[PDB]
Amino acid sequence: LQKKIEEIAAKYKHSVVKKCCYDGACVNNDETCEQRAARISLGPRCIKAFTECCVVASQLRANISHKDMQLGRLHMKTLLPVSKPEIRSYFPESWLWEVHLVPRRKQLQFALPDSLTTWEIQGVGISNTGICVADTVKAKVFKDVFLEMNIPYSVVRGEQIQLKGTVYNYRTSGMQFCVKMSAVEGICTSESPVIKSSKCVRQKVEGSSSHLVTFTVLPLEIGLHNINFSLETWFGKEILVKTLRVVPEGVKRESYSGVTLDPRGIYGTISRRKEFPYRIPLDLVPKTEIKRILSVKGLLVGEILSAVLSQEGINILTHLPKGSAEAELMSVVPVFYVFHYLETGNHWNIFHSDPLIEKQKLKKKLKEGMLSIMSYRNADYSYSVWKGGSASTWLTAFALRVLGQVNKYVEQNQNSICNSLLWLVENYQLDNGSFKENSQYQPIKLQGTLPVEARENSLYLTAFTVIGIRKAFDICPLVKIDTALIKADNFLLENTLPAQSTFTLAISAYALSLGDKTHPQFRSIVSALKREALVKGNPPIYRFWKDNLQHKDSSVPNTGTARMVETTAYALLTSLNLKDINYVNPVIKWLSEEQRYGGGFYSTQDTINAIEGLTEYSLLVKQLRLSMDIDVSYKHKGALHNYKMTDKNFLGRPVEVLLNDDLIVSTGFGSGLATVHVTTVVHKTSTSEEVCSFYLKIDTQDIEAKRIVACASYKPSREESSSGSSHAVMDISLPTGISANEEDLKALVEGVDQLFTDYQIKDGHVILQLNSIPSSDFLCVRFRIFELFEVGFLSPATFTVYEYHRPDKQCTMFYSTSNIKIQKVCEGAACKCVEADCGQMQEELDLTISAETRKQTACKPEIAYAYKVSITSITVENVFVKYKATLLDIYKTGEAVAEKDSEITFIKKVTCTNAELVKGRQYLIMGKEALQIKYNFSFRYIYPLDSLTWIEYWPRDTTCSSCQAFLANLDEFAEDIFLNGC
Amino acid sequence: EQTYVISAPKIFRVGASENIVIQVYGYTEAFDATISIKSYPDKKFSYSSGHVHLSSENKFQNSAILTIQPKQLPGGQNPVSYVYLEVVSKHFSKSKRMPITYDNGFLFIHTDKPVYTPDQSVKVRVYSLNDDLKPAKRETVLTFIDPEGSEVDMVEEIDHIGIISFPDFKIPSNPRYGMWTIKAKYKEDFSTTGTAYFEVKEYVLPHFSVSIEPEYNFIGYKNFKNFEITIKARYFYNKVVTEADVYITFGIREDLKDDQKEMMQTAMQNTMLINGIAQVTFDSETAVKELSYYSLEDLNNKYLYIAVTVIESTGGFSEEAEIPGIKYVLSPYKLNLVATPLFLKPGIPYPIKVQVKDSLDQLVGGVPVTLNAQTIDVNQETSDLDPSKSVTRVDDGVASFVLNLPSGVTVLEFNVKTDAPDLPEENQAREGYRAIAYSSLSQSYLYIDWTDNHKALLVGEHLNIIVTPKSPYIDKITHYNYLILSKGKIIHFGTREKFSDASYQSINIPVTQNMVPSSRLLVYYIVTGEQTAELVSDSVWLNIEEKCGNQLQVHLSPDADAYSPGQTVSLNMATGMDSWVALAAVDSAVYGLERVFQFLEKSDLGCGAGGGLNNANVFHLAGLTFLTNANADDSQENDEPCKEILR
Amino acid sequence: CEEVICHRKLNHLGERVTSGCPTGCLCVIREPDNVDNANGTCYALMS
Amino acid sequence: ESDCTGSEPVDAFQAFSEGKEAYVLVRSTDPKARDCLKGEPAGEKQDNTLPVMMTFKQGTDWASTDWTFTLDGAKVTATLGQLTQNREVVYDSQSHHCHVDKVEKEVPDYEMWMLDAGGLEVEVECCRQKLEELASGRNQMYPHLKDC
Ligand SMILES: *[C@@H]1O[C@H](CO)[C@@H](O[C@@H]2O[C@H](CO)[C@@H](O)[C@H](O)[C@H]2NC(C)=O)[C@H](O)[C@H]1NC(C)=O
Repeated sequence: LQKKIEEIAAKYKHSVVKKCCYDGACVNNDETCEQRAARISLGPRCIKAFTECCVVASQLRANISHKDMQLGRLHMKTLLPVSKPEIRSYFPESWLWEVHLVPRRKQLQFALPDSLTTWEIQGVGISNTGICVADTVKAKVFKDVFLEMNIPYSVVRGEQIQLKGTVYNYRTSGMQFCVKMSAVEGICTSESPVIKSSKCVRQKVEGSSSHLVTFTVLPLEIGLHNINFSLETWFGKEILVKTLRVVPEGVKRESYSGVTLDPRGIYGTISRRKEFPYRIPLDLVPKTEIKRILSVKGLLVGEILSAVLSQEGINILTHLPKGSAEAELMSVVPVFYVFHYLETGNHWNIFHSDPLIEKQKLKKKLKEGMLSIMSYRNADYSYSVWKGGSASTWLTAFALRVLGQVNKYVEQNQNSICNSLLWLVENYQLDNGSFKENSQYQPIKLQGTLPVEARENSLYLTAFTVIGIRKAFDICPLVKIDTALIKADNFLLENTLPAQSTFTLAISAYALSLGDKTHPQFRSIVSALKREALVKGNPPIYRFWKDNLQHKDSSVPNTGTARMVETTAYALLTSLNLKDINYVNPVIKWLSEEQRYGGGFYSTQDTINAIEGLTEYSLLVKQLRLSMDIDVSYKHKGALHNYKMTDKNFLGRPVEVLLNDDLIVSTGFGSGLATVHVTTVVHKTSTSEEVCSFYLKIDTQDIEAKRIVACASYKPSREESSSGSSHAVMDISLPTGISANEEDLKALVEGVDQLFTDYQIKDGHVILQLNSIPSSDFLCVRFRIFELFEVGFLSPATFTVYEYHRPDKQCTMFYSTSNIKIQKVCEGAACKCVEADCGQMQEELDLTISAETRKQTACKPEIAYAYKVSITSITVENVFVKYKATLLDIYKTGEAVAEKDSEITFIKKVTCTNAELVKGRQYLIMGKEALQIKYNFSFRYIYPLDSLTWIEYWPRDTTCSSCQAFLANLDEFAEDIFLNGC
Repeated sequence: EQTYVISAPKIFRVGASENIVIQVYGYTEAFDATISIKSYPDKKFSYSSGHVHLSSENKFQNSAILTIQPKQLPGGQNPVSYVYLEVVSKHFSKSKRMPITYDNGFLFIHTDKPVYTPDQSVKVRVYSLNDDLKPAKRETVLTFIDPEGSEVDMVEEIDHIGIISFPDFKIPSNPRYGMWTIKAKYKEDFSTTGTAYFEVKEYVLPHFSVSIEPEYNFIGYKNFKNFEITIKARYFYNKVVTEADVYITFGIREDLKDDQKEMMQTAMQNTMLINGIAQVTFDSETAVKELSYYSLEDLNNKYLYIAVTVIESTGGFSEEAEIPGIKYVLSPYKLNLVATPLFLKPGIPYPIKVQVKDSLDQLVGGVPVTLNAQTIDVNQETSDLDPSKSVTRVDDGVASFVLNLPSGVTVLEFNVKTDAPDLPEENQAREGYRAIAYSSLSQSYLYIDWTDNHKALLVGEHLNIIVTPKSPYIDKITHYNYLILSKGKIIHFGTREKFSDASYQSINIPVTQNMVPSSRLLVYYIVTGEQTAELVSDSVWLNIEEKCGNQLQVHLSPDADAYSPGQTVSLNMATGMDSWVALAAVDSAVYGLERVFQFLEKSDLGCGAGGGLNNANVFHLAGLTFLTNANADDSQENDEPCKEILR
Repeated sequence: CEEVICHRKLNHLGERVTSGCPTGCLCVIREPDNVDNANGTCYALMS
Repeated sequence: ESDCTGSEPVDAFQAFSEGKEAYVLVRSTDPKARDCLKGEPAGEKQDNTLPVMMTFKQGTDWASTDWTFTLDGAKVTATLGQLTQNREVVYDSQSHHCHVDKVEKEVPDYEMWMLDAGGLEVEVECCRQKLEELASGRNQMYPHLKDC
């Protein structure tokens, strides 16, 4: 067995292809050797070494022992790999890093940092007598007995969470102690506060060890709730302040609304008022607030200015994951465009403090941001999309664009830029002038058959590379790459028309606009691009572009996408390079209103090109004086607030809109041009009415020697080939208390037979990225999972896959890692937390209910509605239960009205048993509030079943034995309620 | 017969205040002399010059400080390599070609930590001194080179106080992992460089902690058959790992700097981690019979690399640990000479002070040492001396010897060994040495030695040196002459009266702060008459206590063995004189470093413990060039400074 | 500005000096930035 | 440019995108044209009639009135309660992005409607040419330029 592996290792000890044999021999019980080698893109020798070592390793692993397997992994794991710099411990930041003038004697007092650390204080004196390294003095901050608690990132409302912790005792002698928990209102605990924070049960830790801590809680309210933990011992008392983040059920969905304020109509029609209506979505999670933030900034560029200058974060594309070098460049995009605005227009007086220090800070952040991509650069100065992956023509072009633009304000290394440009033009430019891609990275999915898709992608890549080379040409103005630019420009000129898509037409037009703008064929391309223009209004208030050609698709989109903003941005930049000022104003208005709170847009490319369009337009037109009285108020409610926007302050902080009324933003006569964006965040219970561009399936299995298997497959659009999607993302939300095996994920990306190109675990999410998801078959990620802490009433999680550059091509699906049913009953006590906030059905035919308590409960000012219904249908949707009922007799209506004998919907949390309703039976139901939805073309009302919702079974006949009297008093109350009007 | 001696550093240092000594003899009437550094070879330009007066009031000895200004030298294509040292007077005019260096000062790069993780910021400052160990106040350029060889950042800053604070270097979110280099340099005039390193490593969450404890830090002859290794492992919640699988692989390593190692697939022994602790024994002999080696005579100064993998049984998680190398040690002792020049003076007893250290370079006491020696005279007639034996002084670690050789001896090949009662003959320490006789055409020799060197010289005390000449022409020597050098600069010089009523006479030298941390003393007398004047010289190296000129001391009030988190504490800084102080507070765990006093005495152009094959070699080994009308026969191509020899 | 070989070198003060290309070309070094003594090729600059 | 002949013959239901989209009034010779007038389908197509919700703005107050359209080929008989209004779509763009209505009265007014979502600019310009031809020099109102 050793010699059978000694031969293998000895064969590939100094082999050119050595890694392929190594990760060929790795265990993969889900795919054959040929299926794994089918993904190898490093040549035939790597495929043959991989296949050999894979087959031999699979034959040797038959009927093995654990010691034999581990010894084999010892033989392979040492001789073939090299090494990797990594550290298992973290070191806190140093401090006291200061210089002092010491007149022979100087004392300075401070506070030691909060840490268990042996600090080492080192002094170095400098004087006219030389240098003196003082004796290093030690300062050990140490705690012998201390508690720590492990609080999860988030917890879904209703889940019963076990909070685990540990008390540490480093003293050699054991001791008594007790930890107690701080009871907050929203957090429901099984026990009850004594005097108000839990109880002290004295336990003992043994000397030089630890003791476990557990606290079961059940959050009833959404939001961040403070929880304290007290550790008490005969030697003191410690308080640990903590925070539990409670998240609603269902999926988060985010909609955006944009409005441009032009009070004097300088760039278009006058715009002084706008009304953002309050509309409740269809599948809204019950007892959850509709969140919406209001952001009113000063200029077209004000949102990006606020994003960079307000350092509370921040990424303008947080919904897209890191991993690709594109993300590292996008991190420096906003700082660059802000700096370009402030420097080119000389607007440093916006700062109330010293402008020179602010220009310093921005220059430093710009340099630091520009360094982020250096990891993805290879020795030959090419760039790779994935760290350690193959060099990409596309990404090298993009890096040349960002670097070439940044070089204006932070000078770049000319020799490096030269080597990158020459790597492009010397290797991956064909005779016809086009550029070809080296790697398998597919940034975009285009239409047409395989040949037509090839032509389209070739045109797109050539234009993209041309943009990159043009943006960085002045750094390294070589005659060779100018000749390359000429050949590529010729290819674009000859091959753009006839167009196959507005997207490639636009990017080709913008690439050619960076060169000779007098060529006739370029003018023809600009004409063809103008022919595809869409307008809102006549005379047009808006002008934008759809990425599909008109002769292929005549329908007009109702909401924007990334391709829409990117095509419109390319057309806008082409027009700006042509100085076509009459044509861009409605385009600028459309891109400005399509912008998002934070400054970004839908994906990365549309974001950078739209930011360049807005900024370049802002620098090209006259800067108007800014003076508005902006008042935001609710329609049928109080005035929210108002502020006077001037050039002094115009990046004001956002404001949360809490009330459920329609919002109204208005201004009087003003000077300037402000932007008003509203971001709405809701949580929905369903995803059925969303267009799915992927077939999804996900399951949990038991394995031999629990595991999640998540499969996706691409659904090609119209005229799209079966080649598969472009750069894709598989985001798997993990349920509460479920932890993923990171080794399984590493094994799927680190090898030459990689299935995925990058992975990460962020905030309870397993985020994988991919070059392409197939259309022909399913692709599955498989990774083991384990239970970190115990969770009861586990809320389902989500499985989302989408195209990185087309987040609109997506599909979201719910799943649960627990099979757990049934939900029959909660049995007595240890129960008040589950049944805390939901309704309890009255006792069946209970005659002790005294008709006046049935009226006083109905006439309660808290109780909004109260009437008698008949249930028609039961339905179970995800985490909730919906009851279709008929509204029979109305007894009270405080807020909106519903019609008699109309269909009324009820909703209760599925995790509520004592409110079990039987289909076909009548019930008297009284409660608070409702939801008014617009379904089809009419209204609909949905009523949640919570606490203080009085429900009672109501038979229609009178053969219920003694319930003849029951219905007697029931109809007594029912008769008395409407004849009085309390 | 009238003579003149011009003493200068072996090499001129651009921008340095170079002190030039002139000592003339035989002159009774006063006269002036001009010392000058001019351009080579035309002497059209005078880089600097000074006038010195020589009189009976002056004892016909004087000094002049010259400076080659950096701005006075061209830049770029055809830079200056040589200058002319020139002395002109009514009596004589002599010049010499002197090489120059553009290395001036010291640049110490100080980063807060040596290891960083992504998104951290590297705090970095530079301590900048000129050649005279004073705040350079020169603008400085910092360069950052990543593990892939790319220069990713450069920043220059002016220097006001000798401490240069630079902006923090932000490590990227996804950086290049590995060894980063920081390079400090002066923007103008000089070629001085500084260099520091810091690693950027990727953080990986560990499941548990694994510790390896070898029986000893070195492997001797007693543990060459069995070497105990204890492998412990515990969870980070302060509990011992109950059951796990321990796999241990062993390798042979050349040096710890190179990450190359030769594994041994024969000693892959596997054991069980039970209740936190496991133990194995490594039979070195049997395992190193693999990969050749075979014997313990080999493997000496090589290392034993140890690799351990621990696989916890409950959760199946695995964690690794490694010992980089345990040096195989053939002899528990290492020998080195102390304050014994390898040069013989015919007629003077030759002393040999051997020194014994352990594997930690610590002075081992009570160690017997045996000294053997062979002698070769002018007739090539070899003679084997009778062996001698001393015991290591336990007060200073010294084992002293004194040797009486015939006057005609020329070469002394002496060998020293340790004589431990419990060591085999192979495991003893052995060192060989060769000493050559000083050559003089007048059979004239000089030997200096200052009472004795234990303890080391403390600033403020006094150095009572003994000057013993052996020669004809003894009772016609008028005086003795001396030059004291420190840190590559002549700090003192002078002349003492020779007593006609003795063979030796004590010359007293007050040891001053200028002599920290080391100095060199050259003493010579002039033999005159017919033929040509002769300089008879000797030199010694003075190791002096490392004492700061402006001593810094930091203390923490209150003083306690341990502190509590968030505790308000006061730090007291005390200096001898008004001084700047750069402070740092670093988690010591980063170290698992720098010593300035040793890197500072690279500017000493002398080598060895003193002495020389002849007068010119004595001056050369002391870091001196000289101009003389006396005999100046030196070796060939002797223009660069000496290089300290290694063995 | 064609196949003229150029050189990256250190001068007597430690500064990086590049030489070998005639007027109108640029020296491109395909080595890492930390290679002191390197060889490169000249490329024609625009005008 | 191009030729503006589109959608022959003119069908009102086709000009209304078969009741799947909303249209906004952008030009009208009616001096009393409601500001920010937008018509959107308020129900399904039952028989020859079709519910149409009309939103508009009076001052700073938004209002909405329900109407019923009776479609007969190119003619549309709109009505609300007792008020009736006769219209005939006299032109419809090739992609049904905009159309030109003719309302009947003593002085027949002409209106231009277009998709609220936007339309192809060449087709919108064609509808504009048709409306300028029919209006023949009369003053046009632009209800969508009323700060909507
Ligand atoms: C959890 O502990 C924090 C820290 O002590 C409490 O915050 C303090 O509350 C007291 C009143 O109870 C105030 O007088 C202090 O000013 C608060 N300090 C801070 C820093 O906020 C907090 O009230 C505790 N929470 C619970 C639920 O007991």
